[PDB]
Amino acid sequence: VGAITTIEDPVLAKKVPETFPELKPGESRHTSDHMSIYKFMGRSHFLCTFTFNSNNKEYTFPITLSSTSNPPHGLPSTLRWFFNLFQLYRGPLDLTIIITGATDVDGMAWFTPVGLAVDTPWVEKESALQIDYKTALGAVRFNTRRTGNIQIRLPWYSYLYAVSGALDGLGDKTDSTFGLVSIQIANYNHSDEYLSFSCYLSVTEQSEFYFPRAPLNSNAMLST
Amino acid sequence: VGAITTIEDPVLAKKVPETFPELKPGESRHTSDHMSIYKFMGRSHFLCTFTFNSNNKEYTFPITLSSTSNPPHGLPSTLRWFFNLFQLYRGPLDLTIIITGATDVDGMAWFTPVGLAVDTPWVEKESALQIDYKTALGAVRFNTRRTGNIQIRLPWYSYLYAVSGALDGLGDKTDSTFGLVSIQIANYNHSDEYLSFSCYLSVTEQSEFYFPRAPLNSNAMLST
Amino acid sequence: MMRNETRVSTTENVVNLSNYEDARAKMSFALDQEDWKSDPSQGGGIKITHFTTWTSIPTLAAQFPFNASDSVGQQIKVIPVDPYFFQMTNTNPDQKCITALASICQMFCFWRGDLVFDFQVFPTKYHSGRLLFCFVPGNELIDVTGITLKQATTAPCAVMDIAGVQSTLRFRVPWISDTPYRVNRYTKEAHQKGEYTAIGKLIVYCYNRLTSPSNVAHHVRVNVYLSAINLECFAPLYHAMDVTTQ
Amino acid sequence: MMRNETRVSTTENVVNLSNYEDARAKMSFALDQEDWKSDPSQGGGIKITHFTTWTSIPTLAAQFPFNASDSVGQQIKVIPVDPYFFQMTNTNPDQKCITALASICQMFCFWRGDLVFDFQVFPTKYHSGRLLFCFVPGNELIDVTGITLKQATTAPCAVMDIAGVQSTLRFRVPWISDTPYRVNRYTKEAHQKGEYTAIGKLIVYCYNRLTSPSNVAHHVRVNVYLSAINLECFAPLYHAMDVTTQ
Amino acid sequence: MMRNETRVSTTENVVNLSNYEDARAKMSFALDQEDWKSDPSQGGGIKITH
Amino acid sequence: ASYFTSVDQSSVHTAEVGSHQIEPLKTSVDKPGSKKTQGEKFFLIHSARWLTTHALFHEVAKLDVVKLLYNEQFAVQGLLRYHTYARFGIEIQVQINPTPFQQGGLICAMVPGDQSYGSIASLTVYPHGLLNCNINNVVRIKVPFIYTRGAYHFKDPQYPVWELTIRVWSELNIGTGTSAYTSLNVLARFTDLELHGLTPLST
Amino acid sequence: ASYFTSVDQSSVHTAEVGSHQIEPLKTSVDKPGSKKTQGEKFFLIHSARWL
Repeated sequence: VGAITTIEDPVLAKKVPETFPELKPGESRHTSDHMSIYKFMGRSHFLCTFTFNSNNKEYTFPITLSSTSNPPHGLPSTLRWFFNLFQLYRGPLDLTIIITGATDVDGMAWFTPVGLAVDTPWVEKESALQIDYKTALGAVRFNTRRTGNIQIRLPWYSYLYAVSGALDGLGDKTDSTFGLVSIQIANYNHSDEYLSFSCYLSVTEQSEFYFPRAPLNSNAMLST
Repeated sequence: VGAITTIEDPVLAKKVPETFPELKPGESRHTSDHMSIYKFMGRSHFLCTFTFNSNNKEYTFPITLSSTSNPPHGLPSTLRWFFNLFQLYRGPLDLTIIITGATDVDGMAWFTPVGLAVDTPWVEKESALQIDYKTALGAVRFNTRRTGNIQIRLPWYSYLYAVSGALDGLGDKTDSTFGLVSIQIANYNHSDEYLSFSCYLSVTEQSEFYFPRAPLNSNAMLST
Repeated sequence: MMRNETRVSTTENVVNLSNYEDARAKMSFALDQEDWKSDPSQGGGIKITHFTTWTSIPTLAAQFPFNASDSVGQQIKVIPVDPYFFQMTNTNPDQKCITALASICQMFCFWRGDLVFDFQVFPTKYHSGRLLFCFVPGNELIDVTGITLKQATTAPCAVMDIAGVQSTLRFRVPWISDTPYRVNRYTKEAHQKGEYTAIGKLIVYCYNRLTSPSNVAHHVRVNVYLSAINLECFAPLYHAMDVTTQ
Repeated sequence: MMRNETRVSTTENVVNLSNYEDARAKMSFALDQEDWKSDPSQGGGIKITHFTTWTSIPTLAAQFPFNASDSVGQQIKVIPVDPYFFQMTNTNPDQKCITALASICQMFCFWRGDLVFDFQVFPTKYHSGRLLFCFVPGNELIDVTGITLKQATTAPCAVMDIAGVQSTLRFRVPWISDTPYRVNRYTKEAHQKGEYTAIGKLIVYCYNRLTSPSNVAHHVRVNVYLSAINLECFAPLYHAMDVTTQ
Repeated sequence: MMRNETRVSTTENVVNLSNYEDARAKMSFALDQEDWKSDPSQGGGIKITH
Repeated sequence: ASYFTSVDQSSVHTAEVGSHQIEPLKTSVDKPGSKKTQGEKFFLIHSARWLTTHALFHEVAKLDVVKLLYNEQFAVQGLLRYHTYARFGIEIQVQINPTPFQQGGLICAMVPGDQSYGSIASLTVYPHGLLNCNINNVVRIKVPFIYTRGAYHFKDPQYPVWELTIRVWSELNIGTGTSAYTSLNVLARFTDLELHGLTPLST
Repeated sequence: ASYFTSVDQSSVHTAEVGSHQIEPLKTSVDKPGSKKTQGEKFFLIHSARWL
């Protein structure tokens, strides 16, 4: 009987459809499930990459959930796909960056909340900020010889209830930015050996997601 | 009724002011508070920086809570601001220094209480002290290849009940110094590669603070 | 006396991006390592932990016409059965309309379950006619066209009537395959024997002709929805599934 | 047989200055790792763990005159509502007088609460007159000047009398904003739509004129205090807040 | 499956001569790590700790 | 104690005369007007035509809900104009008039913020309802409040809260001579409306 | 039932999503605006001089 329904009436839309005779399809054989969001996005995913061409230059990139900004500057691949399925987001993120190439390089990375005075996004230039201004916001000082990779949790500091990935114009310039991560290099002296970085973003267990949207039409998804 | 009071009478100054109708503003959403001193100053802050231009030279700096000494020699940024809000201080400090640049460098840092025979502050010169005099006061011997950073707790050793940040003249030269930290380098042999240091001061959970003062007028706060 | 010893094992200092437990952050910028409480307030009580929220919502796969000039037994439209199937397109802006069930599985290697098609007619009350939805288990590379109408009633099918107050037919393909899991071949380039995507093809016949008076249109368009139940997945990846056309 | 093994994770040997737990010292110079007991003795029992000790104490924000030549309805002084607001200055020595509530929030990104202004008149007993303090919720970039007196009584306000034994009015701005937290924009250079500091502007009108006999001065100066309650903060930083002038 | 992980903190491999607990020896030449009992015998009962 | 607050030394008791009288015979029998009777009523939004020349996935009416409800015409303008901030839910009516000799259908989807990119064929994910000449001419959609701040701001809003969209779900068709169009109407009301932030500055 | 009254043959149940959420942390602490807070406040009328 369940093979006929009126979908123009939403009350009958929650009916359990039946068509032919069936059996219960047993169980799933592997223990964990892969459809829980906190697992699928539990895996880390790609974010961005940049290289330094000279000593004592500082680099800065925002983490922008906007759909409008197209890669190489923006969210590529999966993240661009994942943050557009749902309307809102809040809660911390787990950031992992990976160092390659040259060695014996000191560096100090900090995190800057949205709106505060900070270097221009996606621009590689000498730092304009007072050294006293940097360490106040908090920072980690890392050397490339010993580790070469850093896994650190970005906090949630914002004056917004939450951040959104689908916006247009005047709103998209403000609400859609999560925060800025910056990396300064020092003692790069030889310009050879090609020091390069890469970032990887992950989602925590304290993150939330709200109000499912529609997925992106194929011409939207891109790659670097 | 609470909208009128006499502030020239201190008993009525502790009244709870009310003006318009209000509601209790719920809760704070993040667990930790940022207004507890042991948290805000729980974060480390900047102190000083210096570089060595030749092998086998020793450097020494006091930790001076005085407001009179202006940076680069003195307290910069936040600390200069923080130690002038309150009149007195006592208890240990947590010191973290960070090494950069050249490698395979042995060094031995010691701590010298106030008043005892010691190298001249803010002067980079060959050590005048007997090697037998150094290790007695206690010291840590560190190599730059392996670590490059050291986090060590300065003790409270002084003949004063406590130390103060606001003083003038004859008193400010004596009471206002917490103690001296010194660093000697050895095997620096190649003058290249630019060995440099930086310090970061933090406050413990055993520190105390007394008798709140007035904050500093803006022309006082400075940066390096 | 201090005695503590540990042998440092192999695989020293290797970043594992595999699963979450190896992606979790060791340190934090968060002042005093504070934690965030949940805040349902502005979200409308709607929290999403599970992709079932998308895949349980019907979406528009395809739209095929039904014409009065089509004699009995003629195949109107042939559909493969996979979540990957959407033929829709748009003009302004140029784009490829994707279903929801597709965009969830386009990130995954394998799947199993039951794809539920929902056929929605848009007739008047004055048209009359029937259709036959014939499920043909198999793979998608078989030749489906040489099938007549009489031969089709063998396979499972359901006959629908166009007139009435029920415009919608829910048709649930039972999962039938030799292997417990199908696979996503569109990433890989060419075909291979034994490696399949669909569980078989769907057919829609014209069971009776389409009759109607003069003053109404003679052809009834029918949308085709798509959605799943008991859907399982694993082995994520990134892929852009192109529109399957004909 | 000895078996102990540990895999060294990523982020080996990274100094974290973020929060205290990562700043705490591993080793010590202290002889025999001794500990210090508390010593309240010479301090007068006053120990400071919390910045509320400063922010709960009123301080001098601004001083504006009140003149008998000002006809009814004229705006004497307009104030934005933020802890960052102090217009005071001095000559010897050259300096910028900062309030207490300012110097606490000048180190922080965000805040919320209720700023309590305290207006203190300094009249004789023989003056008489009233004022109107009109709160105008909004942001600080709005145009406040084109407001008449009759239009102001709509917004919340309080009418004060100058003569009496109560010279002080405590006026508590209720927190009203679209966002739970305001922000410190003075670090950043230019303006941006949607990013605000104040919760709105304050106005002080002349509600009745100022009457007085001949042998007393004709103008009554009024200081303006500032202090907060229910104040929250986070995200520290270093900043020098310049005097906001007019 | 083996899972054990420890992040190596800052101040790796730093000799601290400050207080005794950091001066105590990790290893020993003493055969089979033997220990010495007290021996008041020839000293005349006089022991000096202070 | 409401808002305007007098602080006076010299004050005095007021002089009443009489007191509130109930009416033994009422002048008007309708409920005394208030917020719940004013703000929450149904209001008209957009009225357009739906023609056969509209192709598939053509957009009949693209609406901005909150921007349209705020106008001198509708008596809900009374409250919203003197209040700076608001938060609220929305309800929606979409009413058409098919003649049974026609055929086709529409979709009415409430999208928060903007559509932006995401697929047209997925609009059945958003809260929606389907118009069809076979079944029903009416849909009711009711959505709670979604936004990236605490409350909406009417003078200079950041971005439109609920921007309603309507796409043609299947091409309209008729026979020979049949009426080629149909009227289309939209109704909306605020729900559980809460206001804050009084202010003159709106004038 | 308020004033605007629909009389329809064909009508249908509405489709909700979510539901009214209380705020664990309020955006504005003042009383929600209504008639009693609007109509009944003090307003200014005439301002003149007495000579």
